[PDB]
Amino acid sequence: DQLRQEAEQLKNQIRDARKACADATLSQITNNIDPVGRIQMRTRRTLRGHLAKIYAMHWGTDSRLLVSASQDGKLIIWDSYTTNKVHAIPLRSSWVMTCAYAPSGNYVACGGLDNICSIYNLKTREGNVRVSRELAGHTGYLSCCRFLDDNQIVTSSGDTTCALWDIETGQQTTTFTGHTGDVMSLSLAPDTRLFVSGACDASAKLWDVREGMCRQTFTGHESDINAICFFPNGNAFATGSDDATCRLFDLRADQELMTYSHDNIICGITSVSFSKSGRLLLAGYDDFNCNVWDALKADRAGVLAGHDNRVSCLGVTDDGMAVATGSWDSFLKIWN
Amino acid sequence: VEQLKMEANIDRIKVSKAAADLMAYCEAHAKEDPLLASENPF
Amino acid sequence: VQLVESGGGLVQPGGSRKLSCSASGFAFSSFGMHWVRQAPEKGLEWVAYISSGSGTIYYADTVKGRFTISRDDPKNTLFLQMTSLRSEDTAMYYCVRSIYYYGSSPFDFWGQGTTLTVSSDIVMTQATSSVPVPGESVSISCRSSKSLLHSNGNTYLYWFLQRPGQSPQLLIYRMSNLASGVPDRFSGSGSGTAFTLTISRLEAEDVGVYYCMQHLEYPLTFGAGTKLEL
Amino acid sequence: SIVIIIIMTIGGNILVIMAVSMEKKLHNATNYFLMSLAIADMLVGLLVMPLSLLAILYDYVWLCPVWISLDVLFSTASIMHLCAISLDRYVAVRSPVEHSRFNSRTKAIMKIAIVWAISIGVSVPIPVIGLRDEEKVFVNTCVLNDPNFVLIGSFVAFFIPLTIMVITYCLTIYVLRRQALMMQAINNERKASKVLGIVFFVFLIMWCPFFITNILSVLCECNQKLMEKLLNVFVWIGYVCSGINPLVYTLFNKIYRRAFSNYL
Amino acid sequence: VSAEDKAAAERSKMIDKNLREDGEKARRTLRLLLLGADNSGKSTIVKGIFETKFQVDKVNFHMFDVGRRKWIQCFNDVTAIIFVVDSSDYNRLQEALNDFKSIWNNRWLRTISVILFLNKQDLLAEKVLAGKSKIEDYFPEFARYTTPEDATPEPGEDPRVTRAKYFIRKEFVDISTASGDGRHICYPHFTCAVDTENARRIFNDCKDIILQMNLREYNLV
Ligand SMILES: CC(C)CCC[C@@H](C)[C@H]1CC[C@H]2[C@@H]3CC=C4C[C@@H](O)CC[C@]4(C)[C@H]3CC[C@]12C
Ligand SMILES: C[C@H]1CNCCc2ccc(Cl)cc21
Repeated sequence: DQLRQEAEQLKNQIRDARKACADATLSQITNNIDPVGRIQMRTRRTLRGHLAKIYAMHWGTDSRLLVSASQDGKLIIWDSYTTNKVHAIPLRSSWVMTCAYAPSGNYVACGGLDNICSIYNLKTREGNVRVSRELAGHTGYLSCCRFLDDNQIVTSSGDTTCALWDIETGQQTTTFTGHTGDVMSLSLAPDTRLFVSGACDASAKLWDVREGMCRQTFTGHESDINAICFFPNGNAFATGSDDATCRLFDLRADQELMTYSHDNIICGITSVSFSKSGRLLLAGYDDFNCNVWDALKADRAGVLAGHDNRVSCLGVTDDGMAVATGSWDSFLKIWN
Repeated sequence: VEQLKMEANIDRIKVSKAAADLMAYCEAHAKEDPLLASENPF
Repeated sequence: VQLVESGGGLVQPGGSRKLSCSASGFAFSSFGMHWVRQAPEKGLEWVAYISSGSGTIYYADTVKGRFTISRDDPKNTLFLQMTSLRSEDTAMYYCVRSIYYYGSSPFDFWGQGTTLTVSSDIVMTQATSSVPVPGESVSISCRSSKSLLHSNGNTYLYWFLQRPGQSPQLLIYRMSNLASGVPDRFSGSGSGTAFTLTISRLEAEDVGVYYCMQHLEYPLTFGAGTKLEL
Repeated sequence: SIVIIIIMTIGGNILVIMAVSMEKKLHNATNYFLMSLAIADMLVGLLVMPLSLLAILYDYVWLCPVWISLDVLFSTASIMHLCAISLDRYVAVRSPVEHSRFNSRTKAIMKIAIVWAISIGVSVPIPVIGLRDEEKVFVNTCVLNDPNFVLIGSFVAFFIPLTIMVITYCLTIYVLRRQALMMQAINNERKASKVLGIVFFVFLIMWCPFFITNILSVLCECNQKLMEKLLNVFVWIGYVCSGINPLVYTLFNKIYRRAFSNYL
Repeated sequence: VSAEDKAAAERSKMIDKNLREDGEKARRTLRLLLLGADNSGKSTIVKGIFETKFQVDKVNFHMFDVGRRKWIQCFNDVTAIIFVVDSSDYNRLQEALNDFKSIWNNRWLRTISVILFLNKQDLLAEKVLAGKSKIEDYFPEFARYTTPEDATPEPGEDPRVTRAKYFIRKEFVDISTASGDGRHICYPHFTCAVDTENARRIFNDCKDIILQMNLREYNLV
């Protein structure tokens, strides 16, 4: 009875504090910046072999190797330059929803509705790819996983929690609680110190890996958040949701900066990704095409329309010379 | 209650400063962005 | 990872004999195999190659029409059929494992070998018979007749070390890549048709003969060999 | 005057061909065959129709020994396409689980190869005999006189496909009637019967009289003047049913209607 | 190109062949999704994710039981959905109706037919015969409902359980007829804890669905 009033007073204090810093907007300082113009991208390679909808994709650190996941129960490693296949990995469960590639190039991880994250060893003296360890402990389905090193991994699930794991022992070291809905997307900072999670409660939180405490909470969306991306400089968020709206958040101003939307878009957003320099913003939509956005002007610079179904994956190479897309039509495309 | 109190104790800066920093970062590395024939590996 | 060869013995000229090899400890069906022959006073020589899926088969220019190579995946065995043997065929035969994909090591493992007793090509050049020499630096060089640098950025030069009483062991593949299990004291560099091998600090286990090999076009060619005597 | 039917046939074949590529989202196994039938109809309209009009205008000749062969080949190809479509419809609506397992491009390619191989067999000897026997192609003036072809190839071209089509239609009607005894599930199984009946009766009406007249003009001789007068007008009915098959097989799916409305 | 690139191409071709071979077996199994609330008897209709397999007349079926706003998106390729409702508990029928409305009108299942199972008919019949609880206590409109003249009751059934059963079936079906525009069909059925014929119903409904898809494919409808 008494704590609700205190919580409301604290929320009002935070709202008043945030409003005091809104002395300018991006739409006003960028009036002296020339537009990027029209950007044309064309298909350079087409990857065939998958027999089902593609759900997950991740680039390697060498800008040549690529991993994809589909509902056929197999994981394929691609050579982007020659289209030759390198490895094919059978899965113990066919309902896979995420995949990841180790920065050292030795391991790949995946998971899904079985509530287990599995790690595969890509370099063995036998020549076969074998399972190294299975991570159990979540109660809901697994939505995303990202590597920190060969021994630490961060996972997100639909039971409102996030966790930090020790691969050597398979024991959970820190649990992150505070969400009220299913957690969809993760994004790991370049400095491997903080990570960001979006959830179905239309809120996003910044977490401290070393301490396990939530630092900031952001609001503004009207529905579930499906994708979160990280600006290269470590001080900005990029989020997508099912209300056909994208938002830009800053970790120092603690408020929204710019909104990306258009009257002709009435479909959901499935993925968000950045270029190296941060000038271009890429997003996947349910209209069977992908849009190119200007992050500093909220304009539309281009569109990719080579798919025949929903776009589910989107990624950029570390050298910035290619973009890969995935759709439910069982095809992958490399754009340049 | 505790979470809101902890979140209230944040040292904030102006939005213009963060936006100028974002613009400066975008301008600084413009020449290194290949998306913005003899060099293309594809 | 273990490779065992069988067969061999004494034969008369004009006869025939068949060789066999048993593989275990690895996924045999995913690997390609080579047979390499070494004579007492000639060095290493390439004989034949069979692909993992039995797709392509290659033979040396001195064995065409007389030698036949076959594969048996369900039994994890290799076979080499030899007919009309000559006096020049008396030598030791080795079995080598190879796998080809991006970033692989195609000459990582060598067998033990068996003994058989009877009664356009790129030239790889080495010229030193013995380098007398613990704790000192040693540099060994090789020279090729044609450039080994391909347009894709890769240079196909391989290095092997053969200790007394032991099979050749891979040290460097593609001129800069250190093989697994090798200490970091070995390094290599070069460009075009000139190549060098450098050892920072010698030990008692660094005694043997070093060989150079190219993998640009078939047939595969080996060098004369440089002996390091401590 | 009558040249209008050529323009309509060409336009319909072009519309059918275009409605498969640009529209996309079309299964190959069932829509690539319609492109082949449309191409056959277009070749009929381009290589057969304009030349008979010249003969009508002149009432004489000028040609014949290759024009006859081309007409026969393309008509046989069209009829074989219709028979193959009927057989495929029956196969797809009887045992339905298996057809779904079978559907692939290797069936469309096989069907196209078989129909085009069968179509060419009957037209090869037409110039071979004609160029070595003027009387076989000119009488008194371009008409195939030889009974050794009229009384042999006509059965293979028309009379066996007719039996196959009628048997297929009867079996399919019975199967569709039987299934409904087990609601939108029942209402949809009657429109199919209606469309099948319409298509079969259109085919039978358009193709039946000409072959009967052509057989009677040979085996019943009977005033030859009346027979040739009837053939002069019946043969154009066989030509008319080349721009109708590309339509009657098309304008019943709403997707095709929308594509035709937007394109035209 | 270099020899290693040719060997890599051969390995890629073999991998492509092995992928192509495996797809043939996948397409020969039909997939089903099972949804329902507690006490409905889901586990007995055919007796993270629970799975079961059964075969009727040389056709294999694979049924998935999860455990709904998010994971339902990955089941948009299934042949049919099975929904089970308890027909002998009047207090919770409105929840079942709301759940059916939420499943029927989902945007990701707009092309999937539904097989609807109304379970536990014996308990409903016993409750109606006992007369200790009346449907009108929760559904006022039932007092004005009359048995249709085209009803086909099972012989020996009292004409007081047929009215209730047809009332429940009507209350469920009227939602299905309000939307869909012919793209999908509902297949109501009455079942019980001891019935074994449930296997044939799924096979017949799936065959009908495939027949409808084939009829749509040939531009006949
Ligand atoms: C020249 C004419 C008569 C040839 C026409 C080709 C006919 C015979 C073809 C076209 C489609 C074919 C069917 C396509 C699918 C299958 C696969 C499997 O279920 C068994 C055979 C079956 C059912 C085929 C039988 C032959 C078939 C009916
Ligand atoms: C002589 C002709 C009449 N006109 C062209 C069509 C055609 C088709 C089949 C056959 Cl057996 C004979 C004929």
